[PDB]
Amino acid sequence: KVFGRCELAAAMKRHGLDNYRGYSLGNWVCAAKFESNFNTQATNRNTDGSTDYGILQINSRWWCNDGRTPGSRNLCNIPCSALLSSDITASVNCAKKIVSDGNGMNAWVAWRNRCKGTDVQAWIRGCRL
Repeated sequence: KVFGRCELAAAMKRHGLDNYRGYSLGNWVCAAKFESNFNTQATNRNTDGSTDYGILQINSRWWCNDGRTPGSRNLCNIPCSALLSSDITASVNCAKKIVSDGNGMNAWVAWRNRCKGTDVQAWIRGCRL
């Protein structure tokens, strides 16, 4: 599924992301936009043997198990295929874990390079909450 901006904002809000660990909703929407272009099926296969999965491009070395990645930690305790669903629940739950495991949103390269320092509120502006 390819989400709309406001639709994804609403879904993320329903799942508790607004102000999760001090990160406003627009940060999360921005991260998804630049990680996956809102596409729940996005995959990026890396040359290091890992793969980035889903709307938030969560990597298979630390976070989910795909059975093919060296050094797998599976800290979200899920198969990576769960991150490719049309429902965002698994991706949100794992994203929460990523920040709970001592990272901030700097874990997402696209957030650090394309969202940090910007008017992230723009990503939710005009939307029904």
